[PDB]
Amino acid sequence: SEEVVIAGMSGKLPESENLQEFWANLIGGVDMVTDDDRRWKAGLYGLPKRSGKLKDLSKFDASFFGVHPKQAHTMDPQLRLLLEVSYEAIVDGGINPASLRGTNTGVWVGVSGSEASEALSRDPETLLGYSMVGCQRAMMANRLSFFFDFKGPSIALDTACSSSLLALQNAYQAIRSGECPAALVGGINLLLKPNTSVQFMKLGMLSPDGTCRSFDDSGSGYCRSEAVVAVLLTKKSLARRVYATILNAGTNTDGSKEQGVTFPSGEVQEQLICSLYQPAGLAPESLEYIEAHGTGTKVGDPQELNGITRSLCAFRQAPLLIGSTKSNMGHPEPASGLAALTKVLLSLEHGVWAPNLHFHNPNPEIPALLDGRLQVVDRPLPVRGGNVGINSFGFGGSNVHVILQPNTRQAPAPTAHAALPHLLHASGRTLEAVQDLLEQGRQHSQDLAFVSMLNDIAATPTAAMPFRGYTVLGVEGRVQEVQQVSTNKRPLWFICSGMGTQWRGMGLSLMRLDSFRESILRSDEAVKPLGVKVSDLLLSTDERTFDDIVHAFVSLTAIQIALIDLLTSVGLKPDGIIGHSLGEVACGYADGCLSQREAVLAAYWRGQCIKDAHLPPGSMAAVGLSWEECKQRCPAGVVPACHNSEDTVTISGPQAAVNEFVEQLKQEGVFAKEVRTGGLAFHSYFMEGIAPTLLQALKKVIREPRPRSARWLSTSIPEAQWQSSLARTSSAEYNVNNLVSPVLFQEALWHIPEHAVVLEIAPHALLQAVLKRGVKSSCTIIPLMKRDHKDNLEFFLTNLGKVHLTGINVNPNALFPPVEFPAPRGTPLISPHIKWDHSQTWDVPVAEDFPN
Ligand SMILES: *C(=O)CCCCCCC
Repeated sequence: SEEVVIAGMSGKLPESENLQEFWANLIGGVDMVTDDDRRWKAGLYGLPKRSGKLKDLSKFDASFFGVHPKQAHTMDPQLRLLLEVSYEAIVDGGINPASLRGTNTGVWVGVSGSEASEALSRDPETLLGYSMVGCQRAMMANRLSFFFDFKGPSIALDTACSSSLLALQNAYQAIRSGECPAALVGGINLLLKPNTSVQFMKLGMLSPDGTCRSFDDSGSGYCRSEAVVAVLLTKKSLARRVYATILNAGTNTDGSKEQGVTFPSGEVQEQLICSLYQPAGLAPESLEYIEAHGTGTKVGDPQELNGITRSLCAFRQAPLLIGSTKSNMGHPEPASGLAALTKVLLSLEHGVWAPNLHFHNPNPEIPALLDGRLQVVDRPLPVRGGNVGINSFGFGGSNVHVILQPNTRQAPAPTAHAALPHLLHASGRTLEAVQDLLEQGRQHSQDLAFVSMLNDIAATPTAAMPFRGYTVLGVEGRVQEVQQVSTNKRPLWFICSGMGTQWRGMGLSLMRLDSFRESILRSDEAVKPLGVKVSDLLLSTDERTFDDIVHAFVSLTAIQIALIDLLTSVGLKPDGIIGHSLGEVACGYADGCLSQREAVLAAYWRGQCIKDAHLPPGSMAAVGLSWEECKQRCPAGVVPACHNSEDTVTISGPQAAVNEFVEQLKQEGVFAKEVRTGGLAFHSYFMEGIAPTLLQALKKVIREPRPRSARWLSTSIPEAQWQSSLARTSSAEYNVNNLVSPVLFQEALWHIPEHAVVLEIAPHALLQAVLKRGVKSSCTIIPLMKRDHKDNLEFFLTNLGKVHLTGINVNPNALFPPVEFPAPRGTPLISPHIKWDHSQTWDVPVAEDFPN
């Protein structure tokens, strides 16, 4: 009573470096059996020249897997390959391995030989202990468990040829029962030692021509082959990708047989199949296809298919499609079950059955081939729908059978709201690793599930995946960056900018994201009573809307909250918050001191209370002087208002002594420009007369002032005084002090640590230059919006991209409506686009490392 699915798969098979190459060979009808000298001189000892072999055994990203080089040279290639294939298989499922660490996830590996362990133990004087650690069969599973921190069962099992499908049947049982949430299931087989082939030849088990002629009259033995295959199973609840569901699996053993231990009992094979179908409530009628063991043997093939005839065809009207992967690539012995499995799932994902090779004349000892009750797939056929069975048998008598219900979910009808641009992250071991995943994005941008899933696997520790990239999909250009990443952890700082960041139609672009639009609608709910709507102000044809002080104050705050609402939804929590002027209202909200209604109302009243009040005229100017040298050369009346950098400082004072300090300053050609303030001298004693009206209004808005965290640095209160009762809370008192006191901005930037990532939360990034000049060189500075820029959603995505690029983990899936998993059938494979760093080349045992 727990539904088990096949979530993810990867492999290397003969002439197939990954499952895309394997699929190309299958649907292409390319024989993957070869007669070159890769493993040993062809014909040696009178052996068949033909065998299925891997393109390469020498490559292993040793350092990603925490394997030191001395250890990698003395590790069974089986394991080196299975670590890579196992990683491949998990992420293929759209599952971040991190999510399975520390869980009771189990590992089961079919493996029948470590030829390598004999090779590397031959010379006592120069052998290495690490060779025990890298070749002992338990490790073919125990190493997987160790690397992935999987704490369920970790078991290497031998039932000869049925071993890997038995591993499937065990992982299945462990998940059906609740013992395990998930399970990695492996099959491995290599042909390093020729003496092993000689054994099989002399037993009469090998076709001289190296061909599994499955189901054919001339079947006279099998072709030995290599395989490395990994499959992730999960309970349905955890799945994103779902190739198929396991309706049922089981194993029996032939037991006693007159004919001998290695004669395959079709009667007992039949017993096994009969036990799994009607008794479990599954009709043979519901099978479209059976993957037979199909080794192409005088005895095996008739025993097997006559079994299939009596157990399944006997209770069917339609013919049963049958096939065997062994025709295509040979028998990879214990890996047979999982090789056969991948052929079945690739066929289903592509909507076409790959055909057998070598099916010329049917085996006349098999009635159901001659009367068409069993119909060999000898030519690509469309997948018409139905369950799938798979057989795997060992020479000792172990039988396994697995029923699959293929996943047939179609993707949903395209919507108008998804014509939005999307953002794709990727991490990687190499530049090519990232470029390839991002190229798969571009190619399949309309596939919501694929992109969603690629985003999930991008969140990775940076010591392991030192290259990151993003790209924006759904936009005219080629928005993409990729780079090396830091290692050291990178604190995230929010800077909420102040005034001068307003512009006509600001935030209209972002109103397509729902978290943003929903923040603006909440903000509108605060100021409905006070007779204004932020949505309508953003929507204003009218050029001078944000010339009204209340319109600007409520809207800049409203948007700063909406941006903080987006960042929060993609998982970004600030380590430090710094405000500038009006900024300190949003900072409050970021820091969780101000509710959203408090923050938005605070901004309205700060505005309304300045409108209503009669204040001594002053002016404000920006001047190319430092904090200090400005105080020196200042008239009386004129005060340094905003300490921005050591380059820029904003002054305030009376309209006369300012429009005289600009001119006396341009004699010396110095940066000096009076700013539009509607004739108010902010951050000075000219604002003192706002305190009575505003302190009352805010007292009624911020009823129960809440503590400010150590993460929010005041720019309104000097550091010396951060311990005061005023600075304790975002009080009505705090927000009045803000308007009449200087902005101690540079003073606070000093406190931003090394390697920090600094985001300017503002509808235009005014403070970029200032921030750069004010914070340490290490620190990365990132804007979120710019005025009159064609698409601001594209600019936001682009800049979220830049955050992911710093090694800070961002998951953009949350910006758009969630994908409904399981992912639709035919979502593209991820396993083939996981590139490694194969720069190094590792020892492989060779024929002469074994005796003669
Ligand atoms: C399948 O039953 C053939 C025998 C498996 C042993 C392979 C490795 C020694």
